[PDB]
Amino acid sequence: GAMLDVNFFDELRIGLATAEDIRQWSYGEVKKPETINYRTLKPEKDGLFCEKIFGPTRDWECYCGKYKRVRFKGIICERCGVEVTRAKVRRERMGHIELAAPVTHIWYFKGVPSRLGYLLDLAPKDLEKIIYFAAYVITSVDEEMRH
Amino acid sequence: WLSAASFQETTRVLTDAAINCRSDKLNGLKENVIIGKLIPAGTGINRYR
Amino acid sequence: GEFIPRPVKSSFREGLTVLEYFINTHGARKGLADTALRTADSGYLTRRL
Amino acid sequence: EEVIAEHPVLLNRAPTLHRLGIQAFEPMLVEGKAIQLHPLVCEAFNAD
Amino acid sequence: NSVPGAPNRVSFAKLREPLEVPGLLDVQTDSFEWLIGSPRWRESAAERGDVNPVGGLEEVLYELSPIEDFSGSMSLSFSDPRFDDVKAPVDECKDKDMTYAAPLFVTAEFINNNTGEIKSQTVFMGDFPMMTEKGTFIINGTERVVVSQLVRSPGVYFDETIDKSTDKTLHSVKVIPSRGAWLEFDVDKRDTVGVRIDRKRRQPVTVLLKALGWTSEQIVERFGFSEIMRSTLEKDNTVGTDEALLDIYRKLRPGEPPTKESAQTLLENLFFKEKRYDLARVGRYKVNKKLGLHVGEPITSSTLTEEDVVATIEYLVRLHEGQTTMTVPGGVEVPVETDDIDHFGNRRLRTVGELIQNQIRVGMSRMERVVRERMTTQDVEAITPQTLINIRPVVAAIKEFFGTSQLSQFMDQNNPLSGLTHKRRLSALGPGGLSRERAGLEVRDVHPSHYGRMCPIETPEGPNIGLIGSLSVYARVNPFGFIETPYRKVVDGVVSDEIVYLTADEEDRHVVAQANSPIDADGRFVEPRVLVRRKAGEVEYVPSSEVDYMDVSPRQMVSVATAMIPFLEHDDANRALMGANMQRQAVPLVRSEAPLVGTGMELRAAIDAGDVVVAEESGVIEEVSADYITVMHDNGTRRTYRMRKFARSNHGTCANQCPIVDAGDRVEAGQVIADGPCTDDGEMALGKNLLVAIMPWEGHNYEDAIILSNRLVEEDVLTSIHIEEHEIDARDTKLGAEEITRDIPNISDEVLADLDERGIVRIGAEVRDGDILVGKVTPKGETELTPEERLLRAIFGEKAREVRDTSLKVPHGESGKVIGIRVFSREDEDELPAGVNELVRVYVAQKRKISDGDKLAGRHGNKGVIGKILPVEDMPFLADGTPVDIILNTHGVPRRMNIGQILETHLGWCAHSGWKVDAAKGVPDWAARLPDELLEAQPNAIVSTPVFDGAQEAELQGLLSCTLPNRDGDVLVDADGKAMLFDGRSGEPFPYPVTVGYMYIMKLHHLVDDKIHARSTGPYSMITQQPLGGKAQFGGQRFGEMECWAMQAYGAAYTLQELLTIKSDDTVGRVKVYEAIVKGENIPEPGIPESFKVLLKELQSLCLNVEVLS
Amino acid sequence: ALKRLKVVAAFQQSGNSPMGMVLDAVPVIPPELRPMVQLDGGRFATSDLNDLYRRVINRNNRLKRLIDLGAPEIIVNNEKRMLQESVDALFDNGRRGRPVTGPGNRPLKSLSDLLKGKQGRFRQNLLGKRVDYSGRSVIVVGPQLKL
RNA sequence: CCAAAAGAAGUCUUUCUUUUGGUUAACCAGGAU
DNA sequence: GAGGATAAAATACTATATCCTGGTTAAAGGGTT
DNA sequence: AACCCTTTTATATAGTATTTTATCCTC
Ligand SMILES: [Mg+2]
Ligand SMILES: [Zn+2]
Repeated sequence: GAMLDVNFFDELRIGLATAEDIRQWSYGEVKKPETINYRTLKPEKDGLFCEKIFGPTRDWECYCGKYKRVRFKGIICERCGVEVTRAKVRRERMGHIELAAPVTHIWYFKGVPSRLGYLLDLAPKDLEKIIYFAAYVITSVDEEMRH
Repeated sequence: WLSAASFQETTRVLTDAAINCRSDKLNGLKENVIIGKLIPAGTGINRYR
Repeated sequence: GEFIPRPVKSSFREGLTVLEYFINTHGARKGLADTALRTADSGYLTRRL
Repeated sequence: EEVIAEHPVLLNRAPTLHRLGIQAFEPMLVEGKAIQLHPLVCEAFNAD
Repeated sequence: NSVPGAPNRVSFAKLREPLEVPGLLDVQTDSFEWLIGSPRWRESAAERGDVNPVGGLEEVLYELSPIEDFSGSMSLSFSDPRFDDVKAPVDECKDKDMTYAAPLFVTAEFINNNTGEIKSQTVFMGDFPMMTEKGTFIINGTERVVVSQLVRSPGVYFDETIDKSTDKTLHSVKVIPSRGAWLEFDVDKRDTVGVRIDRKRRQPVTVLLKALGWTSEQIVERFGFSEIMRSTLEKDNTVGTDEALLDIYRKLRPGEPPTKESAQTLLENLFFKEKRYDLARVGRYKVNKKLGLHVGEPITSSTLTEEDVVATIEYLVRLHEGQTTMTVPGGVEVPVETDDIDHFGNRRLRTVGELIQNQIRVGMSRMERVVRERMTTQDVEAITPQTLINIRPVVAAIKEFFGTSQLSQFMDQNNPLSGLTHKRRLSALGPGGLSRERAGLEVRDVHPSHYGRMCPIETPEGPNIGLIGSLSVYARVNPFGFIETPYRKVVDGVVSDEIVYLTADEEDRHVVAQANSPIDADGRFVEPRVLVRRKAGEVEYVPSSEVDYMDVSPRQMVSVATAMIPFLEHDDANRALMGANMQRQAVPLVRSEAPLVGTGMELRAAIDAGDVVVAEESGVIEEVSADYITVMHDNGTRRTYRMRKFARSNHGTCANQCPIVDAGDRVEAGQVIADGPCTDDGEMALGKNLLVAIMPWEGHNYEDAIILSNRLVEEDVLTSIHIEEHEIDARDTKLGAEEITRDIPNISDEVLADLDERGIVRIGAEVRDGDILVGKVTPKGETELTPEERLLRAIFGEKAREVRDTSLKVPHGESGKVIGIRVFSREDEDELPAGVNELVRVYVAQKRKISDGDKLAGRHGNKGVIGKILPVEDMPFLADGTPVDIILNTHGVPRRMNIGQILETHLGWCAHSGWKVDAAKGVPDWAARLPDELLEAQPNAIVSTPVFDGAQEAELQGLLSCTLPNRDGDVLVDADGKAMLFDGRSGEPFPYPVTVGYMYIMKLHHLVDDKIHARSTGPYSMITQQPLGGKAQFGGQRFGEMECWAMQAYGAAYTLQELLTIKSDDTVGRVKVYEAIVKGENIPEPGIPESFKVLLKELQSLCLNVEVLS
Repeated sequence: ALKRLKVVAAFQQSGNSPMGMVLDAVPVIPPELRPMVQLDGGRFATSDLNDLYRRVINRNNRLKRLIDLGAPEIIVNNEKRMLQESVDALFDNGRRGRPVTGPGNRPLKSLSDLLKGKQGRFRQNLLGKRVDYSGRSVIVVGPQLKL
């Protein structure tokens, strides 16, 4: 329903978020452990504070500075890629990290009762062995070819 | 789930609500206070409001 | 918590001796610590109620 | 003194154990840096 | 009485004190000079423990060395720690932000076991902080104090419990070491002595017993007397050293390879080796004492031996059986009983030296690890001691001790008593101790073993009650850390003067009488029955023939702070505790006045606090000035003492010093030569003597409030001086060149009028909130290569001029004259933290008077804020026209059980007007035992009533009956102590007489000027847009969760909505409501708070798909 | 069976799938909610979540490089395990194993710690707040006032 | 929404135009009712 | 003698009133530029 | 000779709830 909310409010539904939803929220990908350049005090590119992903750090200005006026609005600079808008958008835009290998969510594994164990009928000890690379697990076996 | 999460055991309440896909109707005093509305008690009810 | 069979035999107008004052400090400190724990517990109970 | 006339102000003392820990009074200017409280409400606020 | 120059303060004391109070700071100094091993400590130990004098550093080094490799082909040893002179004196260290320390050198010797080539060197071991003569350390300029810690002694502790099912007693033991593993025996439902080695899992005792190499026949030969042991052995299971060893190995190792010899490698490594298991000397001493093991021999080693374990098992089984005495072969018999962990024979004290020793130990451990890792890699026959010694861990440990510990705290310098009490504090909480939110009521109580070793009154009132205490006056600490007290031993009913220091256990064995007992001038009690203290602290009447000892005096169970409350035996403990805790909050006043009625402890506390200047050597004064005193010693030499004038303390008060000697007076060694913050001629003076009435007055002194006269404001009776310190520094930064200058961008000239030619404000210039104290600008950064601009800077020569004025501004709610400016600089090769080029410090001083809401207090826990300050004319005045200074309410006295104040009041009057007992024809009966020299006193006399031996009620009544007239033949106060007052406001006399007198009241550090705060709009937080908090920024008062329930209960919905939406975090509602108010419109409707959206984002960041529907 | 049926029926009744327990992408909170601010002297004050995000990204990039470059399965498994631990420390620090500590040997604040406890969002910021037009001071007796 | 600079008008000091700049947190400790 | 069922113990997590102010916010080593 | 990355046993109880495990009963 309402995205940013104008205060007419019917429900507040909660649920699990799939990878598709995570990539739908995101405005970009973070792929560099850089935060700020300490020689010009401006955020790095593709870092945790990238202006292209999260938005401009100043009202109506881009990274390359080709645009600095209010007349320019809703247009993405073709050189730096930063969208010209107000700085408050830095409080609203999210990023995402594309993991190279799958990872489990700790809330649903460590928390007692282990809700991954109940779903799969696995004791916590063996499950912890599997997900931290301390034992193998048979994910399938073919009975037709078996005998 | 919002009132329960704000009372105690936020992690367990949140995880089981996420699994159950619970929906909150926002009818309690605490929830309306959290979301910034007029509580359904005293002067905030329809009869007087 | 059991009574000292001595007992304290002087009023605070006359002035207690050293031993009587010492054996009075027991109850004094017990009361103070009880008061602190009691205020904390009362706050928590009201919050749950 | 013209503005504060008949403009209530809420006085509160923590911990607010019960309802009467918050009460509205009509303000009046005084000399000093301490708030002056009526002696008959001290039981309600539990304020010595 | 012993100080050369002291005021003559007559005393009501009846008894005589055999022992003079020791040095009140002896704990700190004598526990530190043991650590370094000074000659003074060596002499002190010679007349006591000459058998083995060794300092802490020597112990640590000789426990460390020798350091050898696995092959044993090379060794490194340390010895002979040595100290050089301190780098700079105390004043220079404190002024220039320099830590007070001395160089440390040790002798490192390396020996090769295959060549015999010895290499000895003197290796520098870092700068070791040193303790001043006043028991404080000086770290980074600040004066810090290391608190003594109450810990549980290491050793064997037996205990008993009751089981829910069996309803039978269950006994248990625990051997708790210092830095080692635990072995806990016990007895449970079915008789099975079971070990719990290293808190892993229960097993039969037989497994461990056999693993040590005992045959089952031997087991039943020695322990074959308890059905428990016979049952366990006859049903154990296995047999054989290797089999039991393997069982223990499986229990210990988590499914590790069952190697047989690994069983030994673990069994002996965990307990019997001398690297992973240590009992120390106190632990071994306690174990030997408890089990009655070898006594004649002294300490030779501290590591568990099989004999100790088997003796412990025998002790446990015999305790469970029901026996009351035990003997172990080759040892004396010892009683069989359980142990209490709250006894003061089991709670030892880690002092300032033994706490530094542990940190040096861990530092040396890391150094040893580095040494033995570098031993192999470095080539042989190329090794010298300098190469292998890595000093950084040791200095890192020593530096992180005195900056980040709960036992090293900023000295509390509110006034001399605050610091003196801070140095004599025993805290049960800290690293290695219990926690404030985890301790029960059984450890906060006052054990009957505290008598004379820790004051039962003085303790915090808040949630720390019982966890922090203060050492008593006469107590000392013995080498093992156990507190002792002196007792005067009585022989055959003759009270000798042989003082013997006893600890808790010795006191427990004997019978101790009271100090205030009827001695008959020949050391013999008047009557046979005298109150005594028995083994368990029981109080009884024993005929005066079994007594073994007596207290050296009353006032032995109380601390320094509680020894300065006159008439303490007439106050309840609850009020005495508050009165003692509130004497260390009093602020120093401009002019000091010693009390008319004291207790004689003021002089000693003032002298031992160290806030006065004492003539080091006798001589004659040459020059006296407000800045210095010059003393000409008898033999040529001259000594100049400098004074601390208007110096700030750790808590922002004044630290004045002023001479009290003339240019011709002759001084004597130990004499007071200059007062301090809260002293009056050498005696502590925390407050003033005020004329007080005890009537209720128009309801202004209602419910603990107070009424003062306006005289006390006109005459600056209770005025004080406070000093605030502000700092700013210039730092390089990658951009570089931080500057302090007048040239500040975007600043006009009217706001640069006070600043002098190079920034900093001028001295004597009064400032207001928001002003600039030090002008400072830092590079604006944002280095941008703009074509036209950049090309101009490069070749044309355009300057950057990128500046951002990060000036120093006086914060909100402050003002006052600028009295001092201290500016450092890198130019003059001053020592500053790395990367800092300049450092400026500005002091601002204020003079505060007493005003409504300021908190006052007496010495008896009678606190209360100032309700009103009446003009002098409309105050109750005596018959001669004297107005009273303060009015106190009657209803608070009888209910709180602190009648002592009234007595003080009465005596105050007799001290003020003066008296003369008429011994015309025989001294009156009531003055029969009143010491002569008290039969007449002049007006404004100073008297003293020791804490538990003072003026009786009969003596007070007599003195009130006879007192001098004022100017004419008028006696204003009758025999009852009450005077007829006139109503200064209506003129009519009050119908009944009122109680008037003189009371000594103090001014607490809870002034209103620091408490008042208001806000309409101001700064807002960043992550959530709610207002800030605190007076310094601005901030709003919290509208918590408990205040929201009250509004809901009232039914006020709109008030709560506006409070939580348009007053805290509705980013647009705030500006819209401000505009609506200033324009007179209607207040608009609230929106959505920002914190809710922050919450939604935080939930989405947890991979929860929170969405709001419609 | 009664305990298991709870979670099983929870995942059966609704249209959501259990696959949401295993993550493939990790969302990244907007910068303004984990800000780093300039303290004079060329100093910066991090938000304690930048450290955990950098720890995640470093391991992810290292694993991606080790996979693309080719390497024995053992090293890849070790890297995947460390990535799993880094993500666990991000979501809930200290729940399993030794808490990740920053300067001074103090555990870092994870995302869960922002919502749990007396100092969490719910209790501290949402149910109670600091407000404008407020003051405080010491109280004295006002016998001349009306009720 | 404030500060600084420049220009115009009038008042003998306000308004209009242009340019530039322009807030933290977490821990530990100590107190109070 | 072997397997299932029930007590037991053994660990795992949750919670413990309100408000205010003051001092700190890394060092050491390896590899690289 | 100066960057960038990395990495570094206890004074608690009280309540409940879930997983072993250990032993007892049954076939
Ligand atoms: Mg009160
Ligand atoms: Zn651009």
